[PDB]
Amino acid sequence: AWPKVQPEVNIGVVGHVDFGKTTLVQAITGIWTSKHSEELKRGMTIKLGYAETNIGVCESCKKPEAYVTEPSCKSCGSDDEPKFLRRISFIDAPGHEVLMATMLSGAALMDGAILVVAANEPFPQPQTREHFVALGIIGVKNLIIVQNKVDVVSKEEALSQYRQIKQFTKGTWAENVPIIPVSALHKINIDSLIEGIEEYIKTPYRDLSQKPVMLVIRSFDVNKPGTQFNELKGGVIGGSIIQGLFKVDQEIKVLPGLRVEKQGKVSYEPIFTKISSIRFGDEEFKEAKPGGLVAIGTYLDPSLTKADNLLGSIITLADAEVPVLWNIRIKYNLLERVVGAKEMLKVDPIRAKETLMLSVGSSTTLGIVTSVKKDEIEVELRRPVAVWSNNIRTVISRQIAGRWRMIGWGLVEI
Ligand SMILES: Nc1nc2c(ncn2[C@@H]2O[C@H](COP(=O)(O)OP(=O)(O)CP(=O)(O)O)[C@@H](O)[C@H]2O)c(=O)[nH]1
Ligand SMILES: [Mg+2]
Ligand code: NA
Ligand code: NA
Repeated sequence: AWPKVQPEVNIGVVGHVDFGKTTLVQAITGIWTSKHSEELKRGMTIKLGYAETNIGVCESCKKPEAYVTEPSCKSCGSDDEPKFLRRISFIDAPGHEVLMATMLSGAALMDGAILVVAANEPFPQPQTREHFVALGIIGVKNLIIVQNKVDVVSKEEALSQYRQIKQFTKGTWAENVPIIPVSALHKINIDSLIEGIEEYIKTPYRDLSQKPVMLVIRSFDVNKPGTQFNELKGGVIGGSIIQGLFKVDQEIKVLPGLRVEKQGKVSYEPIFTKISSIRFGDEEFKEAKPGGLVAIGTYLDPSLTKADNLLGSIITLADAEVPVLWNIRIKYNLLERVVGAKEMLKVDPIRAKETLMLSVGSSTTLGIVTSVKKDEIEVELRRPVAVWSNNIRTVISRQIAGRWRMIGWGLVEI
C-alpha cells in the first residue's frame, strides 16, 4: 500500500485571470479548490485555493504515461503497484489584478511554481508579467510554464506562442524554464506535466536546525451551528510551515497577535495557546513539517479565529524571540516599470510621506515613508509586522490609478 504522509512540497499555480489555473489543479488532483460561495458564484479564485495528491511511478512502464496519481499501473498494463514517490500540494492563486496582494502572500508559501499561459490568448499579458516578476523577486525559481487550452488552437498556433515565450524568458533567470502544453479542461498531456513536476520542482532541503515558524493565511472553526456554547471546539489556524516543525501539545504564540483597544487607542498583544491538533487535508498527524497547508487546532476561543481574522500572522514556539515592528528599515530596489499595468508606465522613485503597501511573509500592511535614501527607506507601519529572520524579502506596492501595483522589493533590515 501507499503511506499516508503530509505533502512534502508546495507548488504555486499562478498566472493571468481565466487562463485555467483552478482547472489545471483539478486535472492533476481531482479536486476543485474553490470552496467559498463568492468564488463559485463569480467563477473566480478569491482566497488561495489548496489541493493535494500522491505522485507515483510505474517502474516497468514507459514515461510520461508511467507517472500516476493513484496506486495502480493498470493504465499501462502492469498489475504491479506503482512506486510511491512523494505527496505534493498546490497553492492555487487568484489571477485577478485586484487580488495581486493575495498572490504575493501565497508566494511566501511556495517551494516552486507553475505559471499558466493560455494558448488562445496573446502573450504576454499584465498578470503574466506581474506574477512572473513576483516569482523571480520572491525566489520561487523552480518554475514550469504551462501552455494551457491547447485544445482550442492548432499545433502551429501553439508553437508560435511557444516561440514568443522563449523570446520573453531569454536573458532572464527563466531562460531554460520548460514549457509544457496541456489541456486542463479535457485532460490532455497531463502526465508530461507530472513528469515535469518531478524533474523541475524537487523537494527542497529542509534545515532542521531552524526554529519553527508558520505563516498564517487562514483561520476558522469546525463548529456546526446549534453547538452548545460551552462545548465549542477551539479555533483552528491554517497556513504553511516555512521552517522547522511543530508538534501536538506544543506551546505556541501568534504574532503580532490580537488587536487591543484601550479607549480610542490601539496596540497588539501576542496570542498564547497550545496545539491541540495537527491536520493536513483530511488526515491527522502528530507533527507538521514544511510542505503542504496545515490546520493547527488550538484551545483558542473560536471568536478569535473566525473568518480568517489572523491572516498575515505568524506562529512560533511560545518562548521564541521575534521582533514585532511598527517601524522598519528596508534595503530596497525599484523595478524599471509597473509590469502589472495594462499601459506601459515608469516607476517613480520613493517619495517621503507617500503611503506604500508592504508584503512580508503572508502579511500585507500599509505604511508611510519617513526616510528615503538611495538604497534604503524607513517606513512607519499602520499595523505591526512580525519579522522572524534577518534575510526576509518584502515586496513593495504603490497605489496607481486606484490600483495597488508592484513597483519594487527589498530586504527587511533588523
Ligand atoms: N478550452 C479550454 N478551456 C479551459 C481550459 N482550462 C480552463 N478552461 C476554461 O477557462 C475558464 C476559467 O477556468 P479556471 O480554471 O477558473 O481559470 P482560473 O485561471 O483559475 C480563473 P481565476 O484567475 O479568477 O482564479 C473556465 O471556463 C474553464 O472551463 C482548457 O484547457 N481548455
Ligand atoms: Mg482560479
Ligand atoms: Na490524486
Ligand atoms: Na513606532
